[PDB]
Amino acid sequence: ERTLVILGATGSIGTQTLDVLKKVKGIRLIGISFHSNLELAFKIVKEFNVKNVAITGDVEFEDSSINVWKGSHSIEEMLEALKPDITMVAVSGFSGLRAVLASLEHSKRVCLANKESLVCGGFLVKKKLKEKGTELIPVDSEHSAIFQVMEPEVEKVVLTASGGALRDWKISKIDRARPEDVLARITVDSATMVNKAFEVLEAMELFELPFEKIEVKIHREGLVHGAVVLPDGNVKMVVSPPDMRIPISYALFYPRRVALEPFFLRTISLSFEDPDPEKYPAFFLLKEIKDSYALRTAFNAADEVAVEAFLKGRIRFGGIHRVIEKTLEEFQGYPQPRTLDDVERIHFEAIKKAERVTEWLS
Amino acid sequence: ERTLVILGATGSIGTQTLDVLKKVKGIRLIGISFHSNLELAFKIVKEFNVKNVAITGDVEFEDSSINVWKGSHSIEEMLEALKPDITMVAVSGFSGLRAVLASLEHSKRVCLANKESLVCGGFLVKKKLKEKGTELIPVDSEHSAIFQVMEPEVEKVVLTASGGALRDWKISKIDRARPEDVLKMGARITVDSATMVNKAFEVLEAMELFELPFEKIEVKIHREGLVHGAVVLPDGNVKMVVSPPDMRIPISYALFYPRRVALEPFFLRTISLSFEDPDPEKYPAFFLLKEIKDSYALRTAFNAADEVAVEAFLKGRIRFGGIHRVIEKTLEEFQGYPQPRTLDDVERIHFEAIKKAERVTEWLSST
Ligand SMILES: NC(=O)C1=CN([C@@H]2O[C@H](COP(=O)(O)OP(=O)(O)OC[C@H]3O[C@@H](n4cnc5c(N)ncnc54)[C@H](OP(=O)(O)O)[C@@H]3O)[C@@H](O)[C@H]2O)C=CC1
Ligand SMILES: NC(=O)C1=CN([C@@H]2O[C@H](COP(=O)(O)OP(=O)(O)OC[C@H]3O[C@@H](n4cnc5c(N)ncnc54)[C@H](OP(=O)(O)O)[C@@H]3O)[C@@H](O)[C@H]2O)C=CC1
Ligand SMILES: [Mg+2]
Ligand SMILES: [Mg+2]
Repeated sequence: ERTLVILGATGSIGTQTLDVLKKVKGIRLIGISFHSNLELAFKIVKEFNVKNVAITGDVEFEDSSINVWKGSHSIEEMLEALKPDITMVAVSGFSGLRAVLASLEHSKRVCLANKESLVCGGFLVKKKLKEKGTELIPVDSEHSAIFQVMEPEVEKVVLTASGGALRDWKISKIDRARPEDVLARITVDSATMVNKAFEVLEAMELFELPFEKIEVKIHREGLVHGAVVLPDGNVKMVVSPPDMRIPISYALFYPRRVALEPFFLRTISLSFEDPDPEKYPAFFLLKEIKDSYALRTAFNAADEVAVEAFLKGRIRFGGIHRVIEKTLEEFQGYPQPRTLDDVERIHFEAIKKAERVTEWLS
Repeated sequence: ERTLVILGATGSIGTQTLDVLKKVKGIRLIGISFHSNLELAFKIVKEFNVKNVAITGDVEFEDSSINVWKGSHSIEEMLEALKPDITMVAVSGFSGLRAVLASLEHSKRVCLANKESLVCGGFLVKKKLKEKGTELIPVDSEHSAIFQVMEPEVEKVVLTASGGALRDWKISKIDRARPEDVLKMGARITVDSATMVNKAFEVLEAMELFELPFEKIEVKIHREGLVHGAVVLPDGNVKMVVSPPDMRIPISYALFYPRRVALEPFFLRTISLSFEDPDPEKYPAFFLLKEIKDSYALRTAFNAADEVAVEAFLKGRIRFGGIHRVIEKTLEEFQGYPQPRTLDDVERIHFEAIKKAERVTEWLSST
């Protein structure tokens, strides 16, 4: 009954969304976008009988049987043509900002699983949300949890974090870590807690929260996905298994609850500790960058470069936060971006500077 | 500004409500009821400058400075005169059923802190509710918690229980326990927590308040007493409400809803949360729920038998294990009773059950 477009269908969230569609009825998939993974894309288009494809990268997809949009405006033009009830925005990276803006324009509901859009261009997304009235539901497990318990008056919003792959390591050994010791961008971002820094900025945008009302706790066990501390002593917490199909399903079928597998209650350990500034320096850059979309966009651009460089073996793990920090210095005093073009300009300039810094660090 | 009547103002919930009104602005207390505690009633009247009082016991209240109602209809009379924005119904015992019904007739919101009204006459309350459209918000901390996270497609509604004073006791030792074992909240509530009859009442109240089938309710013993309620969703999500064990929290919530009052925020630390199924051998009276849930006759007799048995325990007439036996045997005498249809039908069952439970209690007391 409800029509769906999945942007970034070939990624993790994209394929987990497909899995949900196999498990629950009522949504018809009518289009996808994907970047370069044609082998998986072909498999999707075959299994789901998808007649509309937007290609965002540099590959071919002939098929006279299906409509194929191609180029820098493929997502936007596909969406205009299809006017889906629901768009799952699961594109990775900075291209997520235009993907989200276009989905808000042409869709009745947007399921948001791209972080860059809010980190770099949250003001643009909020402006478009207000103009269009489109429903927006976060897919991120922590924002999904908060969405389910949020109210207008809160003391604090608590986001939880694993602490990443090196949460147990000594401060002294972390600097030297290799991909082998860490392992995927998301995986590296969890280890530096840059992913958690993105989530704080996203929560500020989604829930109109001041920076001061957000708390991050390392939560070893992975059960509590968010909590809301209220003025009266009450705390509303959300617990679930750590499976992204849960918040995917919630954003897709809201206000209905999909029957998956209930989390029946048993005795549990719930630990909450403050992140160590000496272990997670890039995370603690939040206070420096929060008020500036120029700084936030530069923060994201430098992290993209540094993670890629870390993965390629050009720098050690300790080099990530240093690339970010050094790149941010070069954007101090930048005026607040006002348009999409301003944001895209900062982004590309930040990528250039971060690469220069990465070269120095080796 | 909102006007408030507190029915049962001299009791535990009553005084905790008064404490909230001292800490928080926006609600004016214009009327109280009390049963017999004149000392406390007069000092409430003096400290809150209350001009309106209903007496429900056979007591004298000398005052020309203020309006005083007396006799069997004093609550209904005062409420009809005052028409408060909010009535807190904190009367103890069976007379809460009449009180809640009169409160729904003359208030815009009822804050419900009386269990007998829903246990015994929930069908009567639900009918009056849809007639008037009055708001009813539960004050009980478990129901308050569930109220905060409830949604139509819950898989399970989870109520938590301390397990009460004898929770760590061997089953053989439980039968012979004495008041001193249970009492070292209030006396009745403490016993009911020990037998888990208080939880049986809360399950029945949850079914009424939230329109849940009995099969959708689970009760877990929760040693830490941090989680006050949870809902399990069909998708894997579970929404839990945590707070300090302070009744002022849910009292404030019900009075001020949709506003949250600033009290003391609970900040998160490392916690263990335990959830265990109650042992039917340890809490026999709690597991009578499946037998009584569909009958307001059996639920009224359940409540009445409990009232008699708890008092008899506290008076030293029977040991702790005699409480569930008084309840079980009294219920046996009401097997097959027809479903009550009116307030009057309910009150008749209550009276019969009290008298029948008294006889059983004698029997068990004589051994
Ligand atoms: N993974 C998770 O558990 C979570 C992810 N998110 C957010 O979701 C977003 C995507 O996550 P994830 O699914 O893991 O990422 P993946 O890399 O696993 O997949 C993302 C998709 O985006 C496509 N893509 C890549 N580059 C571009 C581009 N330049 N333009 C348009 N599309 C492109 C990829 O295509 P292809 O494979 O063909 O090259 C793929 O289809 C991120 O912002 C992430 O932070 C949020 C919460 C949880
Ligand atoms: N206490 C708690 O923590 C909780 C209590 N509840 C429920 O709230 C209700 C009352 O609670 P609680 O305040 O603790 O009880 P209390 O015994 O502390 O107070 C009961 C109040 O009702 C009055 N009263 C006594 N008998 C009668 C009667 N026959 N007719 C009219 N009024 C009478 C009493 O007046 P007086 O003092 O003059 O005799 C007193 O003001 C009960 O249903 C209880 O289960 C629910 C959740 C939590
Ligand atoms: Mg997350
Ligand atoms: Mg309770």
